[PDB]
Amino acid sequence: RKLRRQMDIIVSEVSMIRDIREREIRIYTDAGRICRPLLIVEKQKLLLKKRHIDQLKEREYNNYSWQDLVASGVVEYIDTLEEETVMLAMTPDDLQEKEVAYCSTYTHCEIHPSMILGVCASIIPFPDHNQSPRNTYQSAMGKQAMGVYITNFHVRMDTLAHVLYYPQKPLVTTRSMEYLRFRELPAGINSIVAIASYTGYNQEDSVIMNRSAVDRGFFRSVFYRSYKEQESKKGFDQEEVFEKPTRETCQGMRHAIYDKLDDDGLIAPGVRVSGDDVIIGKTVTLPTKRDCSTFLRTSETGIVDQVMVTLNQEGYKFCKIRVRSVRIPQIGDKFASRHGQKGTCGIQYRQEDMPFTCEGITPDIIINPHAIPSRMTIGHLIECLQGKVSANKGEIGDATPFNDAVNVQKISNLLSDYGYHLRGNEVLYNGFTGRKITSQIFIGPTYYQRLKHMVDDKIHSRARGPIQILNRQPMEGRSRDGGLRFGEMERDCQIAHGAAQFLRERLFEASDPYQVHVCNLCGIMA
Amino acid sequence: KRITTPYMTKYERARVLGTRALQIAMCAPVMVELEGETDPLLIAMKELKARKIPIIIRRYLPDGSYEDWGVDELIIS
Amino acid sequence: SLKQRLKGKEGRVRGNLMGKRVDFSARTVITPDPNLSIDQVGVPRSIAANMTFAEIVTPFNIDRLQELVRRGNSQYPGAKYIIRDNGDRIDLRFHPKPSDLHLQTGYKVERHMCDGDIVIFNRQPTLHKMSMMGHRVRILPWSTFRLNLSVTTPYNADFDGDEMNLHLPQSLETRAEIQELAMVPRMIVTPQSNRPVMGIVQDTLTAVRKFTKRDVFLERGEVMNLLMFLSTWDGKVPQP
Amino acid sequence: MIIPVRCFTCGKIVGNKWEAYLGLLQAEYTEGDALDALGLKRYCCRRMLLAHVDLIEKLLNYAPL
Amino acid sequence: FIGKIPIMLRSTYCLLNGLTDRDLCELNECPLDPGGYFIINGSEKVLIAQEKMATNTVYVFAKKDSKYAYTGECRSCLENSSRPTSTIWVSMLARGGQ
Amino acid sequence: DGLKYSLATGNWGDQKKAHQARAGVSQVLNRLTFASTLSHLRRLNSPIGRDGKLAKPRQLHNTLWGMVCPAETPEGHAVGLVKNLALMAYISVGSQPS
Amino acid sequence: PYANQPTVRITELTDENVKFIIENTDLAVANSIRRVFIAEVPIIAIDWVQIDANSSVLHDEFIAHRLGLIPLTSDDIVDKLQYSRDCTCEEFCPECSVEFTLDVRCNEDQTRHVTSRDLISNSPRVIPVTSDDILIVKLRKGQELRLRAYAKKGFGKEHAKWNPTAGVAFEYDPDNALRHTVYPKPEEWPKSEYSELDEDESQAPYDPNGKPERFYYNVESCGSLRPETIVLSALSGLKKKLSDLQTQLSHEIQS
Amino acid sequence: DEITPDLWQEACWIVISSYFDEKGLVRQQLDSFDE
Amino acid sequence: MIYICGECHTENEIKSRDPIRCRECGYRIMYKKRTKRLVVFDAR
Amino acid sequence: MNAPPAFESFLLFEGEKKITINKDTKVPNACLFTINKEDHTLGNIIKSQLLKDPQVLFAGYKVPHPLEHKIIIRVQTTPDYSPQEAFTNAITDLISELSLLEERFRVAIKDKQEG
Amino acid sequence: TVINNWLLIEGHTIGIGDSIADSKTYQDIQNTIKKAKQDVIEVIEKAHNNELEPTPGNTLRQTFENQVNRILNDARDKTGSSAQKSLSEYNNFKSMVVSGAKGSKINISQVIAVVGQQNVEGKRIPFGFKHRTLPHFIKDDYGPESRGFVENSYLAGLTPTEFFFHAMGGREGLIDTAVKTAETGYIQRRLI
RNA sequence: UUUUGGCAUAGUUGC
Ligand SMILES: [Mg+2]
Ligand SMILES: [Zn+2]
Ligand SMILES: [Zn+2]
Ligand SMILES: [Zn+2]
Repeated sequence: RKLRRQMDIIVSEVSMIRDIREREIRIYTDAGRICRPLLIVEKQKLLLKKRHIDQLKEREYNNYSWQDLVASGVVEYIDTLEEETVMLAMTPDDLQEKEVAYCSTYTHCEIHPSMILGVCASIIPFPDHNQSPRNTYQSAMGKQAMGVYITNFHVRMDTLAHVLYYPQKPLVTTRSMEYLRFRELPAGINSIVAIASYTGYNQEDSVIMNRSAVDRGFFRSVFYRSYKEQESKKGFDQEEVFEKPTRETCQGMRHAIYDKLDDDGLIAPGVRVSGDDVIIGKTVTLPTKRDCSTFLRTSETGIVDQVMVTLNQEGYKFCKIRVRSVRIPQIGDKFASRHGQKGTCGIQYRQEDMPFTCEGITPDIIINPHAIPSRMTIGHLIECLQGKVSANKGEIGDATPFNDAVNVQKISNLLSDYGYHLRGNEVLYNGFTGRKITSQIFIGPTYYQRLKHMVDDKIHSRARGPIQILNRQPMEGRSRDGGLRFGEMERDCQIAHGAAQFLRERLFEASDPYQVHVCNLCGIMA
Repeated sequence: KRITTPYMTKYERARVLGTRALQIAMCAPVMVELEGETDPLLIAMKELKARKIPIIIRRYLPDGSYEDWGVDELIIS
Repeated sequence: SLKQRLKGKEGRVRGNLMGKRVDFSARTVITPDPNLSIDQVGVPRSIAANMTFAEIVTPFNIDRLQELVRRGNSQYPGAKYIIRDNGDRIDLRFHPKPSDLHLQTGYKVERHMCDGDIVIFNRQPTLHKMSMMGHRVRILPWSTFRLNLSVTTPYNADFDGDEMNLHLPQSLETRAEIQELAMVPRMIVTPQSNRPVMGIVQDTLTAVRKFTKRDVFLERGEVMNLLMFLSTWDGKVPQP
Repeated sequence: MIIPVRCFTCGKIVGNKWEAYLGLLQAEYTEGDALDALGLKRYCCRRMLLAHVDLIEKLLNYAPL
Repeated sequence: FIGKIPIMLRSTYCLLNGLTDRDLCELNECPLDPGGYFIINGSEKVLIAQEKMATNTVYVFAKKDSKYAYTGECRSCLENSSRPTSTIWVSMLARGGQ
Repeated sequence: DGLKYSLATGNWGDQKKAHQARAGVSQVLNRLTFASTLSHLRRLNSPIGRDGKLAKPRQLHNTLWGMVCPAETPEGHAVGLVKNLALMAYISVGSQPS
Repeated sequence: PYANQPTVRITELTDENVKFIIENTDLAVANSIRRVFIAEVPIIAIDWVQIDANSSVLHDEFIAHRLGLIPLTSDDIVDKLQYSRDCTCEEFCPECSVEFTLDVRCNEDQTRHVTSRDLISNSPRVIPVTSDDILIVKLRKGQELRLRAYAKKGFGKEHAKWNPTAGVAFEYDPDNALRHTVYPKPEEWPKSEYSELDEDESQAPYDPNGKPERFYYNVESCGSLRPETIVLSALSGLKKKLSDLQTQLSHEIQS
Repeated sequence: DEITPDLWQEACWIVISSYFDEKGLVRQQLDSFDE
Repeated sequence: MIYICGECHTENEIKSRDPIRCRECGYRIMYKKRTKRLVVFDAR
Repeated sequence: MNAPPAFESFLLFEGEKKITINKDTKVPNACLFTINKEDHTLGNIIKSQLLKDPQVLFAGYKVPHPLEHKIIIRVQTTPDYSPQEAFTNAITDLISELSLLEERFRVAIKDKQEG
Repeated sequence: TVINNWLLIEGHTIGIGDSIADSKTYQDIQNTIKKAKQDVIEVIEKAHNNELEPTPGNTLRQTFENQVNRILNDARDKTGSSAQKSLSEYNNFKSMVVSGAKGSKINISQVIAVVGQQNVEGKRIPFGFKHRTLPHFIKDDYGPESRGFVENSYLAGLTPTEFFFHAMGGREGLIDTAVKTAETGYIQRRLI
C-alpha cells in the first residue's frame, strides 16, 4: 500500500486484496477490472489537508493536477474486489468524527456520494425524492430528448438529427452537470408549469401547453434528415448517371415533377419540397434509359438545406443532401420532466384562454395532478419550488442529491422572503370567466424536455397501396405504409365478439382476395 | 313445433339488419313506408321494428337438422 | 427451407393466415378529449381524407355521391374511385372527363370517410372483448386520435405515448355487425366478472367526490352554465 | 442558441438585454441585481436571462463558408 | 505495408490528439466532442464494453441440477497469448452413485 | 477488410463463423443529445451466456455500488443486462506483473 | 335590467405600462376586457419575409421567426391600415402593408451584430420600438444577410407576434371577502398591493350579499402601442364586434 | 489544517472538478485503445 | 453548375463528366450554390 | 400537418352564417343562438348581461368543442317576451356601457395627463 | 362534461404544502422510529447472547428475521396511521385517495412519513459482499438500515445507502414487468 | 398516353 500510494514499483490500478480468513493475498494487475478513486483515512482522520485544496484551486497557472493527488497518496483507486476488504466512510464531516462510535476503524472515505449516479442519471435534480423506477424512466428518456447534440452539427451530415431552437441550462441543477458539459450543451427549456386540473385534456399523463408561448418559439425545433446516393460504372451492362430525366429519353418513369432539379440531376438547396418530389435525378441505361431516382420519404415536407458533392472511396461522384424541416410543438408531441413525467400534448390554448396568476403570469404547461400520487415524483415538486426560489433570487439553484443543508423547510422560508406562499400554492383566475379558482394552484418553473417522438414522424394510413410480391399482402416499404398486423389476438377477440363477417373482411377481402379453379374429383388446382 | 327459443339473438339481429340494409342499398323494394330516410341502416331498423323484413332465418340444429323462422315470428328485443 | 417457411410465428400459417397486414387501416397516438361521447372517436383530417368507404349508388344518395365525385380527391370530403357494375375502376385523380363521372344506380363510389361512419378501435395487445370496440368517426383538425376519458381503462391505454389502431369496415353488412355487436355502449358490462368494465376516471372521479360533498353550494349563474352541458336535460330548472 | 426575442410566458421583449446583462455582469453585479437593473421583475422574464446559454459564440468559430 | 487499422478518435494516434479547441474549429470539429469511437465507412461506430467472467480465478459453485454437489472451476488463459481460454472443472460427485 | 467488416456489421469473430460468433459489440453512435452520446460511449453489455441461466444478473447486485449507475438501464427485455458506468468509474488498462 | 355604470380611476400612468381600477362592473365584462387586451388589440408585425440571400449560421425560418417577434410602433398607423386579405392589391400596398429592407455584409474579423437598428422601413411612422436595440443575429467575417419583409395588420388571436401586451395583471376582491377562494390556512398568505387587511388578519369577514367589483388592472405594453392606446383600442374593438353581431342578428331575425 | 465541515462541501467538488479536468469522461476507451 | 469548394470557398463550375476538384486547393468536397428561386417566409 | 389554418379560427369562410337561431321544442320561449367563429369573449359577457335582466328566466352558453368555434347560447324568458328581444336588449346595453366606459377612460387619461 | 365544467370553477391541484404535516407529527414519527430501532437492537443483542430461543419448526435465523420483520412492519403501520391522522380536509392527497381515483394510503405514508422496508425475493437486502450489504457498514450487522430499511420519507429525502437499496427494490419490479411482457398471453395464446 | 418492386440475420428505440 505504501509503494502504490508512492507509485514506486506499482502503478495505481493494481489491486491487492488480503483475505485473512483464508490467509491469502491476491494481486491483480490485469486489464478489464473496474476501480474508482477513494480518499485515504488514517487514525480516523483524512489525509487530505487544506493545503491540497489550496493547490487545487490554483490549477491553471500552477500546473498542479489530479495526478499530484494520486502521487501524494491522498486518493487511491480501489476495485470491487478490494472494496470487500475496506471499511468505507460515506462522508468525513460526521462519520469519522468522534461520537458513540458505529465504527472506529475507517480506512477510506468517499469523495462524494452523488458520484454513484450515472452520466445520464446525474442530471436528475433531487433523485433521492423520487421512486427509483422514475429514475430509470428518466435515465432512459433523457437520451431521447431534443437539444443541440453537438456544436459542429451544421458541418455534419447525419441520418437523423434534432436541434432545439432556444435551449436553456436548467435553473435547478446538480453540480455534476458542470462536468457533463450539459450546462454548455443543454437539452430542454425551463418552463412555467402549473400542476392543476383543467378542462380535461391534461388527464391520464397528458399536458396542456400555451399556444401563445409556442407562437413565441417555445419548444420549436428543427429536424434534419440526410439522403445519399452514388453512381457507378459496374461492368458494361449498366451505368447510372446523375442527370434530370425526361419522358422523351427515359422510357420507364414514375409520375412526378422533375423541374426542381438542375442540369446535374440534383436539387439546389433552399427549395421547399414535399415527400413525393425528387431530390436526386439519377437514371440507368437499359442493356433507352429508366429512372431509379431518389424520392423523399412520403410522409413529410421540408427544405433541402445543404447539398454536398464529392467522390466515394472508389472515386465515383456521390452526393449527400441534408433536408431541413421545422417542427412546431403540436397535439401529441411527447414532453418529459427530469423525473419520468412523460406526457403527450393534449391541447393548445391561447394565453387569454389559459389560467393566470394575479401578476399576469400564465403557465406554459399544465399537467394532471393525478400523475403525482402513484408515481411519487416528489423531486418534481421540490424542483418546481426550488426553481421558483432560484428565479426570484436570481441565482442558479443547487440540486445535489444528498446535500443535507438544503431541505424544503429552508426553501419555503426563502420563498416566503419574496412575498409568495411558502409552499408555492397560488391563487389563479379562470381564463374563460375571470373568476378566482376555488382551490389554490401550485406553480413554478420546471425543466421540460421535448422527446424526439412527434406525431407526423409516426402516423400513416393504408388505402390499397403497394402490396407484397410474395403474398399480395400490404408490405412495409418506401414508408410506414403497409397496413397493420391483424394479429392472432385480434382474430381471437373477434371470435369472442362473434363478428365473423368482420373477421372475414379483415382477413380475406381486405388483405388478399383470390380465387382458384379446382377439380371436383381431386383437389388439384385446374 | 320449433323447439328453439322464440327470441332473436344479437347475432341474428346483426346479420338480418346488415343483409336487409345491403338489399335496400341494392334498390330493393322497401316493405315499410319510409319517412325521408337515406341511410339503409335506419330503414332496416325501421323495418325490424315494424317486423316487415322478408328474410327467413334457418337455424341449423347441431344434429344436422334445422328450424326455419320468420323474423316477425321471433321476439325482437 | 420448405419447413422453415411454415414453422414459427413468421411462417405462412401463423404469419400470413392467422394474422396479416390488412388494407383500410391506420394507427397513431391518442390524446384525451372529454367533449366526445364514449362511442365517438376523433380522427385526423388526413386519415379520413385518405381512408375511404364504399357507398352504393341509390336514388337517394345519387345527388350527394355525385357532388362527392365532383369534388374528387383534392378536397375533403371526396372520393377516389368509381366502380361500375362492369368492374372498371375510374380513378378520381387523373380523369377530369365528364363522360367518366356520369353516375347511375348500381355503381359504387369509394368516398372519403366522414363523420358518423363506423370504425373498430384497437390496441396491441388484445386481452378481452373490450380491447376491440366500435366507435363513431369525428373529424377534428389535428394530427392525433382522440378518445373519451372513460374508454381508456377498458383498452388499458394511457396517453403517455402508446399508439392505437383503427380498422375501417367496408361493407354495409359488417358495418351493421359492428353497430349491433361491438359498439362501446354494448360493451360496458364485461361478461368476465359480471361488472362494468369502465367507469369514471381520475379528474372526473376526484371532482365528483368533491362535488357531491354536503357543503357544495352553487349560485344561479353557475347552475345555469352547468345545465347547458347536460344533453339529456328536460329544460326545466329545478327548485333550489 | 441565440437569446429569444421575447419571454415565452408573458411576452416581454428580452432580445435587447442579453448583451446588457453580460455587460452588467462584468461590473460584478449580483445576477439578481443585474436583472433588477434591466427592469425584469416577474420571474418569467428573469428565467430567460438567468437560464439562457448563448451557443452562437461557440458556433461562429467555424468558417463562414 | 500490411494493412490499415481504424483509429479511435482523439486517441494518441488521432490527428485531433493534443490540439487546441481553436484548431479543432479550423478542422470543423466540436471541442466538446469526446471522441473515443471509430469512423467506419463514414458512420460513427462505437464499441460497448463487454462483460465476461474473470480468468485464472478458482470459483466454487453448486450445480444443483447435476450429478455433482459442487464444482470448482477455473478459466485459465495466458497473458497476451492463447485466446482459447481453457476452462477446467473439478467436481465432487454426489453420494447418489450406483 | 476484416476489422472493417467486424466493425461494419457488429459481428465479432470470423465472418464464416457467424453461426456461433458473438455479435453486438460495435454499434452506430447515438447522436441525438450530448448526454445520449456520452451514455452510449460508457455503455457496458453483459451477454446472456450459459452463466446467465444459472445466476440471475438482471437484479442489481450490491457490488455495483460506485461502479455502475443504480438506475440506468434500457426498460424492456434488457433490464439489468445493459448498464452504464458511474461517473468516477475508471477501468484498469492492464500492466505487467514482472 | 340594464348594464352597470362603470367608473375608472387610473392609479399609475407610464409609457411602458398603466395601472387602473374599474368599479361598478360585472366580472364577465372585466374578463372579456382582458381577453380583448391580449387577443383583439391589433398591431403591425413583420409577417411576410423574402430572403434574398442568407449565409449566417442560422437557417432562414429561424431568422423569419425572430423578425416576427420584433415589436413595431403602430400607435396611429394601425387604424388607417387594413388587413391584407381584405384589401385589393396584387401582393402588398401602403393601404394594407409596410415594406422593410435589411442588408448586412460583414467582411470584418470582429464580430458583427445584426440588430433591430438595421431594419429599414419605407415609412418613418413605423420603426422597431427600441429605435439599446434587439439583437437579431450575430454574423462573422464572410457572412452576409440580405432580405426584404412586409409588416401587416393583425391581432394576437391569429398569432402571438401580434400580441401587444407583455402581461396583464388582474385582480378583484383582494381581501377575499366574497370567498371565491378557500385558503386552508389564511395565516400563510401574503397581502396584495390593494388589500386593506392590516397585518393581524388574513381575510375580510365573509360578505354573503357581495358581488365582484373594484377590478384592478395593470396592463403592460411591449411598446408597440402605448398602454392607454391599447385600452382605448380594446374597448373600440369590442364595441365593433358587438355592433357587427347586432347587425348580423338583425339580418337573421328579419330573414 | 484539516478540512473543516463547512469547507468540505466545496473542497470535495473542487477535487472532482480537478479529476474530470485531468482524466475526462471517455478515459476508458482512449486508454484501452492506446494500450 | 456552380459549386463552392469546401475548404477555401473557391467558386467554380464543374462539367457533368469530370471528377470534382478545387481549382486552386485540390480539395475534393463541393457544395451546391444557393437556389436563385424566389423563397418567402411567413414569420409565424 | 393537420394543424388548422389559424387565421380560419375567427373568419367566416364562404357559406357560413355568423349567427343562427333555433327555437328549442322542449320548453316554450326557449331559443338556441348558434354563433360561429366566436369564443368565451362574447359568450361569457352576453350570458352575464342576459342574467342581469329579471325577465330572463334562464340564460347560459356553451362551446361544444374548444377546437371548433361554435358557441351555443340558450335563452328562455317569460311568456310575454321574445328571447331575440332579450338578446338585442343585452347587446344594446353592453354597447352603451362600453361607449360610456370609453368616454370615462378618455376623461381619466386626460385627468392623469394634466395631473 | 358537467363535472369538468364545474371543476373549472372549483379547480384541483397537488402541492408541496399538501405533503407537510405538523412538527408534532414529525416528532411523533421520529419517536416511533427510534423506538423501533432500539427494539431491533434489543432483538439483535438477544440473538447474539443466545437468549433468543427459536420458534417451533423454524431455525434461529428464521425466528430472528420474522421478529425484526414484524417489528419494522408494525412500526411502519403506526407511522402511517399517525401520518393519516395529521392530514387536513383540503389535503389533495387525501382528496385523491379518498376518492380512490389515484394512489393509496400506503402512498401517503410513503411520501410523508416513512418509505419503509425494501425487499428482494421477499427478504431484506442480502450480503452481496462477505457478511456486508455495503462497505459502509461493519461485518455481521443486521440492523434496519444495514439490511435495507429506509427510514426517511420521500420529502425528507433518502440517504445514499437507502437510495441504493430502494433502487435495488425497484429493479425487482422492473424485472417483474419484463418477464410479464415475456410470458403474458402465451398462456392465453395456448388457451384460445 | 400510368407509377412500383427485394429477401434476410444483427443492432437500437417506444406501452
Ligand atoms: Mg402508455
Ligand atoms: Zn418573463
Ligand atoms: Zn392592397
Ligand atoms: Zn480548395
